[PDB]
Amino acid sequence: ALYEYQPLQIETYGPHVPELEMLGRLGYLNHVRAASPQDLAGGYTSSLACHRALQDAFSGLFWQP
Amino acid sequence: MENFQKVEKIGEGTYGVVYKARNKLTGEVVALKKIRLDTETEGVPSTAIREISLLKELNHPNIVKLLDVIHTENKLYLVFEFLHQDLKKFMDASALTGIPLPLIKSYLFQLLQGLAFCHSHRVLHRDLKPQNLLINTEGAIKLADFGLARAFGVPVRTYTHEVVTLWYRAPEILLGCKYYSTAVDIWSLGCIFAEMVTRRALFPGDSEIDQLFRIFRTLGTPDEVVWPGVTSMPDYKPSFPKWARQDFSKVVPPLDEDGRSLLSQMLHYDPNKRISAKAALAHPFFQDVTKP
Amino acid sequence: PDYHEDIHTYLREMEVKCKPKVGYMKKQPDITNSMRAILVDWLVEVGEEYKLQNETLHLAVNYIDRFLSSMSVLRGKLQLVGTAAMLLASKFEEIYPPEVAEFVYITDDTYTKKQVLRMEHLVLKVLTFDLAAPTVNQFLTQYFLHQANCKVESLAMFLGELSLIDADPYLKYLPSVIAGAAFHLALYTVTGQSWPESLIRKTGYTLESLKPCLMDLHQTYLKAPQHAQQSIREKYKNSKYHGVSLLNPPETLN
Amino acid sequence: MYHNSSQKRHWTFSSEEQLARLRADANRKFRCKAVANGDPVFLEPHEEMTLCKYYEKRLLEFCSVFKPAMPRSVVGTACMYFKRFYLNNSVMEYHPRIIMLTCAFLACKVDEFNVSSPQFVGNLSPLGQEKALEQILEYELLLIQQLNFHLIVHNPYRPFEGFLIDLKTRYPILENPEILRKTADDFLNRIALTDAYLLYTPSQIALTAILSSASRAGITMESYLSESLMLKENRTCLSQLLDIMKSMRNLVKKYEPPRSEEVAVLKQKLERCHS
Amino acid sequence: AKRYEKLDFLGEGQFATVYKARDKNTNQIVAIKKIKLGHRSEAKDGINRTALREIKLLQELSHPNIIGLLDAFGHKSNISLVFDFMETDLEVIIKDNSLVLTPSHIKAYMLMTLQGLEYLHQHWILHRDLKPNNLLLDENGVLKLADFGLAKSFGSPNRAYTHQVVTRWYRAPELLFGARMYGVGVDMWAVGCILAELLLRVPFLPGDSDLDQLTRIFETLGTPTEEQWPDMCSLPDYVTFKSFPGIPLHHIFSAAGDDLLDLIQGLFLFNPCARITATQALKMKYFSNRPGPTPGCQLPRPLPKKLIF
Repeated sequence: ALYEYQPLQIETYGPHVPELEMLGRLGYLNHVRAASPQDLAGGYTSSLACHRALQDAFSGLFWQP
Repeated sequence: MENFQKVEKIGEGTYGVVYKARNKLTGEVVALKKIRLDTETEGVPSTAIREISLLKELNHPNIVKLLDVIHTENKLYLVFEFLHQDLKKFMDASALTGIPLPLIKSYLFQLLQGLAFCHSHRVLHRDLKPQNLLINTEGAIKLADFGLARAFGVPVRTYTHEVVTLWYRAPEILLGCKYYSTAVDIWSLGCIFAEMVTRRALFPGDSEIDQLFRIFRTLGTPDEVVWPGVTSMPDYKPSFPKWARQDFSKVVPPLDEDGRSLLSQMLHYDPNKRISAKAALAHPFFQDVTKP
Repeated sequence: PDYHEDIHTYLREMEVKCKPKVGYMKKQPDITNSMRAILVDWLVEVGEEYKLQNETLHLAVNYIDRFLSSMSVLRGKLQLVGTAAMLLASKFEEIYPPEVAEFVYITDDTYTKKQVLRMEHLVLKVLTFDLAAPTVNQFLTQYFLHQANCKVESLAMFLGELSLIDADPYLKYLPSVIAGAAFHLALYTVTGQSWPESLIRKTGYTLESLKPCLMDLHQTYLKAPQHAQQSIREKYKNSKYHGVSLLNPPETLN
Repeated sequence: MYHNSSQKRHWTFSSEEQLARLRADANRKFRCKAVANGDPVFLEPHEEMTLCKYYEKRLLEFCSVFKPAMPRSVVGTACMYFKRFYLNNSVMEYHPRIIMLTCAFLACKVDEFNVSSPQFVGNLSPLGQEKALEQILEYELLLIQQLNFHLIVHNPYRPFEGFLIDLKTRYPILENPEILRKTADDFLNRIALTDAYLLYTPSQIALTAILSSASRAGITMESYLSESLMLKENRTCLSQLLDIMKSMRNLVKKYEPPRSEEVAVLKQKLERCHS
Repeated sequence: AKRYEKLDFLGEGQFATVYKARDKNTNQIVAIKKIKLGHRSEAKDGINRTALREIKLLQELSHPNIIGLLDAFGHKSNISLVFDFMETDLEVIIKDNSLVLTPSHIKAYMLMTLQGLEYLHQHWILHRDLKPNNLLLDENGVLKLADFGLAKSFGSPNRAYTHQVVTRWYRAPELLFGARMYGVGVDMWAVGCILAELLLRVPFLPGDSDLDQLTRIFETLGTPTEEQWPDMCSLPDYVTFKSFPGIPLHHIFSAAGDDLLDLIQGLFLFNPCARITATQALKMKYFSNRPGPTPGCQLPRPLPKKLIF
């Protein structure tokens, strides 16, 4: 039985968050602090911070206890 | 076994549990280290064997006394004289006011006497850090925690897993030297001397490379003149940045001329040229020592 | 170093307290000198197999001699005593000792792991944790600083190890005397020189004082090829020790 | 993440009636225990609530002056620990001063704000400092146990920043969203005083603060919810969102700060209870 | 508390003592870790920070391939953590030469490791301590990532990162050069090393110091230029090395196929931004190719001379 990839399906109860690779395409990266060359050497990009902030903003927005 | 009453649990290391306990027949308070010989697939830990065997022979005022060893089929008890606190806690508490200079000199004199006694008995402490130096209320300081100690009747190999913490590691160890020597203890003592004087770690590196670069930045990047044979060491790289030594007038401002000369001799790059414990005891820095 | 003389003096003082009882062999109702020789030879072979240092072997032999000096052991438990002594020496001296499983395996599972652990506990109880024993290896290392020929060093080490096999003539000599005699013999064999004056002033041993152990060691060297135990020579045949085992002993010694 | 966190699962309650029931149960339980051990000294639940409000303000003022400067996340975590702990326990069993010091200690440890114990007690007579450290060390595990070992706390600050980024990117109707920041921050602080942390998600709180600040400035962003958040497809969800935001605003409106003299009287009563 | 019957001993160490116990309520075997107090210097810190880290991170995760924290009781002095009982780990399987790791077994182990890691990184958490002895296994052949004592959340620009790196054999080169900001690459590199171990039964890059570890990395894979690592020289602990040529990957792993070689190359890319992620790794053709992974139930389960006197 061969393996087939299936994406994680976790309900966030909120608005959809754009994919990480598209963040600079739609212009989100225009409003975050630029990464230092040291950060890029370590592998830290401003896209990570932008995606984290958006995901936290839209998480559990439509949920009721 | 039943002669001691456990007052409380003091610590819990890699192999044994340490209690503060009381001797029922005498009333003296001791530190009882219990190592359970059960649950061990190899028997007595080799660290405990080396510690007991070396500490039995080291009878000095400035070394923690191993009063008794109780050996049982499944438990092993080590009785030490109890000292309430270590020098690291004392330095943390006495920050922002500073340890008095006479106290620092007396502490260094006592530590040097203890280390010289250890070295003349072919014993290498290998773990000289402020957390392992225990003080009492009478103004005395003792070497403790002989868990990494080794006898060097034959040369001792360097082990990556057993080694002092980063801040007090000597540069020869950082560059991958094959064998230990007595000069690593002197380097650690010099680092502790500087930390006591300036209330902060002399070389507070985050990693091995960072620690090496901090040493290079303070004392200058070594070359074959100041440290012969340095370029042949296993971890030496030709491309190390060439910093210049900054004079000891700023690394340890409060120290005087004799203190600065002693610290510079303790912090020699060359292990062979580094000052010894007894030659350091003969220094003019210790012309006026009195226990406070 | 400035502590070197202090270390030598401490070793000279400490070799007396760690000296095994002389003549304990005839107080043992079961085991004898020949069995001890086989045991020590097997210990040499085991140390070779697991790549242990020579200091570990010297310490193990010292522990065995000290342990047999106050306890009586049946001939079936002698190898267990040797295994426990070697394990203790490995724990004290090696950078990391071999596991107990390897030790019980090297004796083709003659004894269980529990027996090995209990006998190690018994040896520790008998010795009272006094395991930092001066050896011939340490005194030879101390003496080598007064030379610098590597062949002489290897041959002196070979003779010092040969002194371990026999308990009859060598158990009455301190390790310092044996090391001095071995150094003199190696110097005479390779370079033809004698006991250097620096060593006389350092140790206080003249030629006359080293003479008895000197002829004992020379006789041992002469009859080494015919000796029933040969793992020491096989150990020193390697180029790592410069192959000094297959050298030519001096037929005379003046 | 919040959407599958322990805070959502176990520490977000349907209404204020649940919170009142839990606090009344804690008070009555302590009264029963005290009367079983062996009458006008016990504190009613509202008095306990007033004392808890006062000590939360005290914890805020303690964290504001902390050296080195505490990040906002640590302060939010400490305040949430305080609220959760006194949801199920009574002030007359554990003094809120030790409890808030322990909450700050635990928050610093959890949020990776590395400070040693001497630095922590230096922010407080030295003898009182060592006594305080002893009490904090004693009460740390009790506080962890009463939190059900749910230590990660989700705060509204990161959702607020994410909302600001989204507004700058996809809402050009608003010229400069940054001017909305300061006022919104003030509203957030008011939210922190009420019980809204135990009733709503952090994203809801952040959005409520942002839109309240916008409405105070005379700007309407109904289109931002309807269009940018795609809520015109699901009108019911938009309705619930507006009701939740209105409930939060009313909760802020009805909040009454503790009175000084009443707090002093109740402090004397609680000190007598602990004596 | 008092609901567990200790019935074995599983190990000791610098941090915790692990034994095996019975739940006495559901009659299920669990593992209890008692957290030691450490040296007497660290006697006024309260609860251990590593224990708090493990508790707080594991209480917010629930995946088949991540160890579960069943309970976290504790006496007011000693705190104990209760986990599922796992019989072995990957290190035992790697070091055991009696059993043979077929390609399907390796694919299974890698697949479960990557699924757990993808779930982990989706929640903005880095494990930071990946090695074969932290990948536990049970009787049903289910791998679980354990030992979350170094794990930390990433994404926030705060530089709370204070060392706490894995054992140097699996440390990524950007961590060896002292990076303070990083992402998922630090996990992925370690994964590659683990994969290499599974392919050779010995550690891939066994250095004895940070400089020696970097030397071994650059000798095996070639010294990176600025084309493959654009900002490498900006790292705080940067040291210039010789221009080693590097060994071709198919020479190191002679039995590996082309898809496996592509996966290994992706896992060992010097640029941390270009290094593949767990999601990208799971989508590679290696995993969907024949043969499929081994089912969890079928995974493997673990002179001289006598002297006569």
